[PDB]
Amino acid sequence: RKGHVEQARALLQTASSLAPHMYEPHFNFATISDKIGDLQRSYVAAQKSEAAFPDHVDTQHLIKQLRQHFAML
Amino acid sequence: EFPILEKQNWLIHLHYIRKDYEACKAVIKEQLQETQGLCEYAIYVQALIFRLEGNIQESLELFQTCAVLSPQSADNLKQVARSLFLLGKHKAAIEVYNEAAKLNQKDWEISHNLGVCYIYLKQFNKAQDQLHNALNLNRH
Amino acid sequence: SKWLDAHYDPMANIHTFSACLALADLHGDGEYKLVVGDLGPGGQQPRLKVLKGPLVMTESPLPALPAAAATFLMEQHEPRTPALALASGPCVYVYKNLRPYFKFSLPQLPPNPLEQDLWNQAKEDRIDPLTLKEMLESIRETAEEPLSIQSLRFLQLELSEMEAFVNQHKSNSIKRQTVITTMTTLKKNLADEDAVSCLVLGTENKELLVLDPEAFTILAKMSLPSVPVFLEVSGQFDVEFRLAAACRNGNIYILRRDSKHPKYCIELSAQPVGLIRVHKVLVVGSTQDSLHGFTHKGKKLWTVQMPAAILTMNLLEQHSRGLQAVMAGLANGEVRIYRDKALLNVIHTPDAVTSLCFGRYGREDNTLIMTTRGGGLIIKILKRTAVFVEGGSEVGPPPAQAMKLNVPRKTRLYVDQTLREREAGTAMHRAFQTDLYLLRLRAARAYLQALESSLSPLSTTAREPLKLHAVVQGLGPTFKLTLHLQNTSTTRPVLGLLVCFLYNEALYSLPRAFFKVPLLVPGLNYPLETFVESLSNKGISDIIKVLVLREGQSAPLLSAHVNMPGS
Repeated sequence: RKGHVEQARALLQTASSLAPHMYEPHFNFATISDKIGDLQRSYVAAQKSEAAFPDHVDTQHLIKQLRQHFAML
Repeated sequence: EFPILEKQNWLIHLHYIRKDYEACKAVIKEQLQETQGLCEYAIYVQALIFRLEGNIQESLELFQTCAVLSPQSADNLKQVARSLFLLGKHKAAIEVYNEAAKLNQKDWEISHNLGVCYIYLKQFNKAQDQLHNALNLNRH
Repeated sequence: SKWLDAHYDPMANIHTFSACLALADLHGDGEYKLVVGDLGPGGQQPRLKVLKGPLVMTESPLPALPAAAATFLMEQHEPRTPALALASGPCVYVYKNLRPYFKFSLPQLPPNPLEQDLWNQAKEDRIDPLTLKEMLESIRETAEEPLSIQSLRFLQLELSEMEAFVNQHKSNSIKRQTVITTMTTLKKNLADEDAVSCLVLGTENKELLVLDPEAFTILAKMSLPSVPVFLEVSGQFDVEFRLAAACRNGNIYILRRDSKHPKYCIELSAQPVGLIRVHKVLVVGSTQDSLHGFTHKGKKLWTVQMPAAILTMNLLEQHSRGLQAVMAGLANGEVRIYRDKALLNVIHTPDAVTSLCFGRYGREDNTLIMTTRGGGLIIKILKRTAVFVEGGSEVGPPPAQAMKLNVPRKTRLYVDQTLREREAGTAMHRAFQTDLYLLRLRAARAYLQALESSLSPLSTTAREPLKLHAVVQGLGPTFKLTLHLQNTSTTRPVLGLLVCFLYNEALYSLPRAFFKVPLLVPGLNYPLETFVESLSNKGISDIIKVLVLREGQSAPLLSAHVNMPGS
C-alpha cells in the first residue's frame, strides 16, 4: 500500500516457505510479480494457488491470463 | 542411401498443431537420435513445447542453440527475444529485438513487442510511435 | 436431419491423417474403394491399405512414411478412374490398378558454388584439417545459402574421420534431395472434371512445384518465403488460377495465374490446422479454436468460436443437393458441421476422430467415413429423406435456479441488538475512543521496547530479512539449526557481515558459534546451517544476531529463536 515492492516481495517469499499450504501468499505473490512482468515466476506462484485451493475465482482469471501469453501473442 | 534423409519435419509439425505433446516428444527424441545430431526443427519445436509448460528458463537456452545453426534467419533472433520478454529481463530483450530489427525490416510484431516492452518500462513517448509503426504495417 | 449407423468397429488399427485418404474406383467398376496410407500403431512401418466393403482388400508395404494421396487422369484413352498418386519422401509413387511403377524424382537442386570450392579442393589430396574448418565458417556466417541437409554433415566431420575419409568424403557424390510435404489436385486446361488433372507439389525447400500428367517433367515453379503444410486451389486454368497455401509461420499465401510471387498475404494469430474453401469464401482453422473466413482477395468476413480444440477439417459436397459445408472434427468426439455461420448438426457418439472424408462409398452416394484415434473405424450413412436444417433451439444464458439470491437470514437475536444501539448509543462511542487511546499507548510502549533492542527480523539500512527454523534431522541429542539470509536490493550487494549468537549457557556446544557471512548477491537466498549438540533434556531460547562489519555494534536483525525441548 505504501510502495515498498522489494520489501513486500521478500516477506511473501518467506511467508510461503513457512506455510507450504494455505493459498494466500501464493496468489498474492502473483499479483506483485505479474504487475512487474516476470511471467515465469508469476506462473509457479499462481500454480500453487491452484493446487492448495482449487475453485478460487481470481486464480482462474490469472492462469488463463498467463496461458494466453505463453502460446503466442 | 547412406547419410540421413534428414527431413521428417512434416510429421512433427502435425503433432504440435494437434496438441499431442506426448507423442511429439518421442519423435523429437527419435529424429535427433536418428541423425548424428544438431537437427534444426527438432530443437525448435522442443523449445516451443517447454514454453507452453512454463519452463521458460529451458526455452531460452534451446533457442540459443537454434540461434547458432542459422544466424542469418530473422526467426530465432526474434523468437529468442520473446523468451526474454517473459523472464522479466525487459531491457536485455529490447536490444535483441533491435538485433532482429536490423536483420529484417518492415516486420509487424518486432515493431510491436518493442512497443509493449517500453510500457513495462517507464518510457512512454517512444512507445506510442512504436505501436503507430506497428499499426500501419498490419492492423491487429 | 439424422444419420444411420452403418458399422462400428473399434478394434482395428488405422493410424493416418485426413491428407492421406482418397475415394476412387481401383478396379474401374462402379465400386468406390477407399484407400488409406496407414502409418503404424506405434510409429510402425508404413503399410498401404485399400478398402472394399467394411473390411480391407489388399495390404502392401511402403518405402517411407507417406504424405498424401490423390487420384489423377490421363487423356481420353480410357474412361477408367483417375490413377492413384502417393507422395512419400522425395519420390511420389503413382499407382494405376495397383501397379508400382514410375518412381518420380525431385529436381535435386544443386548447392551454392562457395561450397563447391570446398568440394573441389580436397579431392586432389590437398586436404588440410584446420583451414577447411575455417573456410566453412566464412561461408555459413556472412551469407548462408546453406542447403544444410547434406552440406552440414559435409562440414561437421572432425579431424579423425575426415583424414580417414580423404578419398571417401570426396567420393560422396551429394544428391541434394528435398522431401515433399503435401500434395493436391488441380483440373488442367479448364475447370471441368472431364479435362485432365494437374499435380501441385509443395516441398521442404519452400517452393511449389507443379507437375504434368503422362510426362511429369515440370510445368512451372513458385516461390514462397515459408514451408507450406496446407494448401488448396479454387480450380480454373488458362485464364485465371488461384493457388492458396498455408505455412508453418502462421500465414495465408495466395498465388496468381502466372505471377510466381505471393501477391496478397494475410496472417492469423496461430497455426492454421486446415485450409478449406467454400464457393467464394475461404475458411481456416486456428489452434486457438477461432474458425475464420476470408474472401477471394481475402478480408475478414465472419468468425465462429468452437468450444473444444479443433483436430480435423474437411469439405462437404453433395452432388444432389449442391450443399457446400465444412467439417470440424473436435477433440471430445463430436463432429460439428457448418455452413457460412450456422451449425447444421453434430454427431456425439464416438471418441476423438482424426480422419474424415465425405463422398460416395461403393454403390451408396452419401457416405461420411470417420476414424477413431485408437485405430478403429466408424461409418455413417445419410438417408435420402433427411435434408439438413438448422433445427437449433434457443439455449439461453441461465435457465437454472441453482442460486436464487443467496443471502443469510437475520434472526431475532440481531433485531433486538439494534434497539440497544439506538437509545444508549452515545455512551458507546466515548467508550470506544478512551479504550482505543490506551491501545495506541500500550502498543507503542511495547513497540519501542523492542525496536531499540532491534528484535525485529526486518531492517532498512542493510536490507535483508532473517528467517530461521529447526530442521527435521534436528531431533534428539543432536540438533540442526538452519538460517536463511537473502538480500532485498536489486543492485547493491551487501558485503562481508558477521553473524554471532550470544546465548544463555545451557549444556550444548555449537562448535563454530561465530561465522563470517559470504557476499550476499541481490536475489538469492542463503542457507546457513549449524549443529546444536545438546547432552540432556532442556529447552531455552537462543538469540542470533547479525552485525555490520566493524563500526556499528547496534546489532540489526537479532532474532530471538525459541528452541524446541529435545531429549
